[PDB]
Amino acid sequence: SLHKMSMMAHRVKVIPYSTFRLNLSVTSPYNADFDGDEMNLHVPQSEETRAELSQLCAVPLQIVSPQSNKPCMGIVQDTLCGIRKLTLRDTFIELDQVLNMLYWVPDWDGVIPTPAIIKPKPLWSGKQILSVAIPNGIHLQRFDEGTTLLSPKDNGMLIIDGQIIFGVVEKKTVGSSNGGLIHVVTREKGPQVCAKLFGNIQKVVNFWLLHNGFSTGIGDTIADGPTMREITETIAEAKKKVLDVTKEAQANLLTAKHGMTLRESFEDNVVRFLNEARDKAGRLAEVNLKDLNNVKQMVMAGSKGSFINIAQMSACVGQQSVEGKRIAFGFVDRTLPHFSKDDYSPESKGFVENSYLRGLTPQEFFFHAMGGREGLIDTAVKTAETGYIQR
Amino acid sequence: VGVLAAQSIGEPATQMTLKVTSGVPRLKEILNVAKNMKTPSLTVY
Amino acid sequence: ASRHGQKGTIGITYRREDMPFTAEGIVPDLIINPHAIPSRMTVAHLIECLLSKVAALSGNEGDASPFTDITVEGISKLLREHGYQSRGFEVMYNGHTGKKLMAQIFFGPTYYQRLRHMVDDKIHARARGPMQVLTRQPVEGRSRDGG
Amino acid sequence: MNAPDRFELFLLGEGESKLKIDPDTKAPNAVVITFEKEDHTLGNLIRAELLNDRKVLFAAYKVEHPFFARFKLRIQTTEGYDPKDALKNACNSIINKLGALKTNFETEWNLQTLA
Amino acid sequence: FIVEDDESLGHKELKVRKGHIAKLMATEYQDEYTWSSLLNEGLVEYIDAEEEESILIAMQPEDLEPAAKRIRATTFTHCEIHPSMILGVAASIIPFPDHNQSPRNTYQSAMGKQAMGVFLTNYNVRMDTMANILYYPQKPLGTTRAMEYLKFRELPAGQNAIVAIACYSGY
Amino acid sequence: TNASPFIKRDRMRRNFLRMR
Amino acid sequence: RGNLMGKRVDFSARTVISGDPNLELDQVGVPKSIAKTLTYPEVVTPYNIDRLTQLV
Amino acid sequence: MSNTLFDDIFQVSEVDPGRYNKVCRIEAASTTQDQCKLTLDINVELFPVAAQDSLTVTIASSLNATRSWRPPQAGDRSLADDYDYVMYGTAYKFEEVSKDLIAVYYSFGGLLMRLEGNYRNLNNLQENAYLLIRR
Amino acid sequence: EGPQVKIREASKDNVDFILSNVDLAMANSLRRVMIAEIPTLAIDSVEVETNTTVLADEFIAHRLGLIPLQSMDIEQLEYSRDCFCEDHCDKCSVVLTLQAFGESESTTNVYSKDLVIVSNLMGRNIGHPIIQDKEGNGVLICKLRKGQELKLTCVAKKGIAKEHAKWGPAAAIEFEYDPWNKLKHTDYWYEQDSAKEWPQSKNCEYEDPPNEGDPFDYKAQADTFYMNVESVGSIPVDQVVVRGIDTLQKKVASILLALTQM
Amino acid sequence: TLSHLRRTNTPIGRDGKLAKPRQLHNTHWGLVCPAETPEGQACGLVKNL
Amino acid sequence: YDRKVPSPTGEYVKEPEWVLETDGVNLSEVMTVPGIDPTRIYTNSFIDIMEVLGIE
Amino acid sequence: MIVPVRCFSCGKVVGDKWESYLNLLQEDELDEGTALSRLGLKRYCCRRMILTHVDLIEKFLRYNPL
RNA sequence: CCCCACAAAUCCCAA
Ligand SMILES: [Zn+2]
Ligand SMILES: [Zn+2]
Repeated sequence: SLHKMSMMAHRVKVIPYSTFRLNLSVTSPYNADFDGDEMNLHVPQSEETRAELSQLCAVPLQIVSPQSNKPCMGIVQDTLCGIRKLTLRDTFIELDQVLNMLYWVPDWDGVIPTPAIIKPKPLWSGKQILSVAIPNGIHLQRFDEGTTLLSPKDNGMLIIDGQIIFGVVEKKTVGSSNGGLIHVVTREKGPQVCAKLFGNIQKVVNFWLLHNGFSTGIGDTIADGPTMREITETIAEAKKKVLDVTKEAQANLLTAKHGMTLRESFEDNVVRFLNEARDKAGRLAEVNLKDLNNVKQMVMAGSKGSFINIAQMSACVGQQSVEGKRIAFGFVDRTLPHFSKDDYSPESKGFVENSYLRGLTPQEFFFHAMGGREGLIDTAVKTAETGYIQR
Repeated sequence: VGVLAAQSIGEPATQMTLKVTSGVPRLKEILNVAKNMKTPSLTVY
Repeated sequence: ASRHGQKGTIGITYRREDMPFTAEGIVPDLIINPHAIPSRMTVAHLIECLLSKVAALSGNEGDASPFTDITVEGISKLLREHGYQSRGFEVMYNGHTGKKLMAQIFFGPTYYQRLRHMVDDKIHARARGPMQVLTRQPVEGRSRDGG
Repeated sequence: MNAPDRFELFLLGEGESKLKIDPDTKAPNAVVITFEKEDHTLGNLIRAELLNDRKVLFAAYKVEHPFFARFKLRIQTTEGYDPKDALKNACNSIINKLGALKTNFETEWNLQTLA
Repeated sequence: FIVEDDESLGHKELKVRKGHIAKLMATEYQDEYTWSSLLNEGLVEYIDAEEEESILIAMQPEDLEPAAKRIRATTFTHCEIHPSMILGVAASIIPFPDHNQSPRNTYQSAMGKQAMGVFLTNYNVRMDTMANILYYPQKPLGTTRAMEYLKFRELPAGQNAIVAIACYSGY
Repeated sequence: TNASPFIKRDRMRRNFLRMR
Repeated sequence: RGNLMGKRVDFSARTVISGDPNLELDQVGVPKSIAKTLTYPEVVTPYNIDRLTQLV
Repeated sequence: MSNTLFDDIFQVSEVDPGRYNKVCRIEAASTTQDQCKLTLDINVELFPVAAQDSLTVTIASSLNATRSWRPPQAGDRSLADDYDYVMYGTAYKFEEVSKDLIAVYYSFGGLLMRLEGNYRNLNNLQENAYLLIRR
Repeated sequence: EGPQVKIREASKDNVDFILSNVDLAMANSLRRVMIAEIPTLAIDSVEVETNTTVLADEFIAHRLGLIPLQSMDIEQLEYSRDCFCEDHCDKCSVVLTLQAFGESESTTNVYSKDLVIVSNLMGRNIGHPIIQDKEGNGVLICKLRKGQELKLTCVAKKGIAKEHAKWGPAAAIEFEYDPWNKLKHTDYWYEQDSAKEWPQSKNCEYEDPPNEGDPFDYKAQADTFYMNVESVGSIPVDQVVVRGIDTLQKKVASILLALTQM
Repeated sequence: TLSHLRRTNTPIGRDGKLAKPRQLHNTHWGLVCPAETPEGQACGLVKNL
Repeated sequence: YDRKVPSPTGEYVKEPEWVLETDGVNLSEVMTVPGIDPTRIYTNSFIDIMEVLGIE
Repeated sequence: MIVPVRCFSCGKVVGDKWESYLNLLQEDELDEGTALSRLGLKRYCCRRMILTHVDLIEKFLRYNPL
């Protein structure tokens, strides 16, 4: 237990197939995945305990984290990706599906909204039906850097009377955020309707995903030919610049920046150049990346992924680090017995050039191992230390 | 209140990475003085 | 767990009649979350899956060989000439309705191994059991029916 | 283990029929039907073929949880027309269609008798 | 491998040739060269951890010996017999350890020891406190050349399955 | 462009046996 | 520390957990074995007499 | 009970895909009116639209807290339906530009359209309306 | 008349045919009924009188519970649970016995044909273990050498596939419709080209090409389904298809009569 | 079992330091496996030939 | 560095300035050297501020 | 151990063919590919097993118990 | 009953 959360009350619906069972939404506050976790239970005995446990430690009145004044709750990976998929202008849906998913919402008004379109067939926007799960009397405006009230890029979000008007649902809008929808509904209506909202959204989005389906694979990572060739030449020109700086240094004329030592300036410059190479290559790989890609959808949709992840998988990794100072000369005058002595070329001193897609080279593999070991040990010590401080 | 504040300040104790000293050692130093400096720098305007 | 640290547990079990099924009628043995791929950033797992598929097709057993010249492109070419989608994506059907799945799914064989932690060994509950002699508190240990 | 068991798959319930009736109070002539010891294999077919009819207004079915082989089905239609009559006519249509399919199949296969 | 700088054939060459390896294969398939028999006539030499500070190593037997897939001096003295041999026992099982993040390889190396399968063959006779034996072990379709020497293929760990990467909406 | 995706032990055994 | 501010307790259990999107927040899935073992006291009232009698 | 609020003929300038495979933004200028400007989102996959084309628009408040939408009623539906693009939605903002030119913003599920022109400063609406487009 | 059917080809084990004038729900329900609840017979309970082999006992029991059995006349008898009897009378059970002796000096195999019927067969073709190969040897059970003995008594009872895979007669099914994606139910992921990056279905040649730019026929409806059914061998395939249709219609009739009763 | 024979161990302390041999070293090349290590309170201490 | 400064027209604008960063700590003197702001000085080591400026 | 029966994924009976599969690779010196193809395993689910099976009873039985 | 081993569990991230 770390903070006020991880301690919540719960109602019980008893289930076969011996194990525990809980909602995906509450995953984050407990900080518990399903990789084989173990979880405790306590049963009150008297009446006073039950009452005060119901009135203080129940989840519905625990939505907003007092420690950071933003809701610690929030929908999560699967439904998040799915709702991003559904909330796109370019989607539609037919009677057969909408009837079922309307019946899926428990408190559905029993009234079907009119189709947004009629010409050959009644259809509905994902926004249209999703508005049903939203309780009435809610309003929200975002206007994030686009949103000309006729948003071409469709960024931002606007809701009127619990009905979507425009925008694409996003973790930045529906996830744990300062101006999040869950925050608004909790503060506005009542700190239990939000629970029903969670249930409805999760249920309907899961149902739609079931019949839609979504996946990924290797072909997601592989990039265009000429683009990765451009990546290669960018790496090459970065190497050329590094070599030029090294040549200038070796002739004893240099900037000799104020304060720090000549070697320090050299290291700073080379590190800067390598990082420039890495992030420029990642930017190029991303801007290449097709918009029908799954992993790109996933990363821009929120829950899982990063610019760094796709960059490392596709184009380049960047030099491994050991407390900032790049890998030092273990042996005399070299970092590895496969190199000539006294070399400062990025490959010689441990710059990972290749990308995961092609696969590393023995040396680069070793350097990656070094970095991983560093991270492992540092965390394995800080855990006990910071636990002592916390206590 | 006090327990709530302690827990709030103790939550980010884990999610941290580890040149000007910072991080967990700096937190320990400032919270645990320990009249040592390790970075005696001061700004002048 | 896989051979790449991608550990996990079973959530529920379906049967064939409603498990998603492919054109050839193959049905998967188990399905994992696609979201587990990028964050952990384990790529070699997917190469293993693809190579295993092509090896099973050809019957010739595959190769890993950490530092060699084998690349994805040859795998894709060989798999394609065997008569499947080059990157391993596959048309997929929904068992409940039989309707086409809107997307496609990467899908092939992969090696797993069973771990040591069966739930039955780790379930444990107690209500008014034995007390400890020295301190009158509940005793320790699941085996000794502790608290 | 003392849980509801595997016999809920098809072994019918004890002391109760294969179905129960309950009228919704939210829409006129709306009736929800609870089915148990089955799943999609019947509900999908029933809902689709019922929706084929145009005299009916709204039909939908869902399964509450994969653990329990039970599912619910909701129907309402235009005034006067009783939903139960609609569904029984739907079952009649189904049985006739499948019977025609069967008979056609045996006719074909006997025709396709090798040599 | 020991590499003679001199070469009548030209530039530089590691001393061993094709005849020796042919004799090795012949010896093996007989079911009389041993590794020792390779040692005596000066073809491979042991190197302690101290010497490397006075030796230059060639990763590949062809990396620079003479004059898209991936990215690829003239004074070598020894060439690595094979790079994939820098691993240990458990990591050898990991297919393509190059193509994934290192901490993930460490996670797998630690975890694999917690897998069932077979541990001997006499177990029907050999009493013990704890024992796990699964029904139908399968040698994984993917594999590296190493674990053949680990007898792993003889005594597999798990069995492969037909996985699918999808979010089938529930669990 | 196979680049040796597969290896066989018994086939190599028999091939070198007939080679001997 | 091992006895006064922290001690063993009773009426507790621990197992492995799994997700479910068909169960809302405030609920939690519990295996019936625990329900057999874990218990809770009630006091007989003119209100719960029938239910408690049936339960016994 | 059902009357047109505004009718006109428009000429489309050009079509924009907007990296969407099925929907495309559209815009047109009025023929009879020299100031009424139009923009709109159209499902091109459902209905072909070409540049330099004449379009006809209709407001059609209703059709001659509404209850559940009736199934298409394969019997008689004698409605204002002698068009093709019949569809429904809601207005959400009004804007007065140039002190004379009123602007109305209509939302369609996720689709949008913006209308201009200043003579019906009162005829146009309220929140919801229909839309009728022929050929 | 309605849902016409056209046969493609057939063999001892598999059948291919076309299905027309059907809705998707009906076809999927057919698939599920063949794959799920076609009644058959399998070994269920085993009596290990004496084991000596290196192989475990319950291991052998599980292996036995998987050999298919002749089940043409399965409808004749009734379920054990629905039978008024106790302990598996002949009207709802069949008894099998196995006798394996480690006599020779080489390893001796045990094949499905070794076990023999014991109880009354009452004149219905039931319980014969299928021998697919030309060599008359069923699937191998276990092996013995010179010192091992197996005395096994098995009881086979009704069962159905959906509760456990033992009673699964189908074990193989296929499903196709719109090979040309003219319904556009799904698109195709593709890095460079949709066409080249995908192969062509063997069912393509039957339906026409998509007419190369015809406007999207929104009101078109799915039909013309492609079926492949292959049975394990416990029972002829046309039999499994007709039995599936019969059990589905029996289910529908049951729900209708329950409605009437209510 | 094989991964338990070729095993090593050194005494350093109970809790542990964070700048001493836990982290891998260049000299370790080709002698000790750079990935086959336990994690937690012993990471970088036990190592494998 | 730059500092957000009240604009003479009544707004804010990021404006450059020059600052001095050191590698040692002392206050009883640097407060006195001419040409230096005697107010906006600041040090990481708060204890010295307490010893000089005061507990507040 | 004994080759599995009734392939996991599909369900087609496997094991009856196993001994046939062995001699196909002994006196016919074919490859496993053509061996299975003639053996008649279109789907690879029925085929993965035959590829990856590891006999152990061969090692077990050649003890001399009693 | 203690002492020692031996394993899980905290497997990030934000845009
Ligand atoms: Zn009986
Ligand atoms: Zn199979």
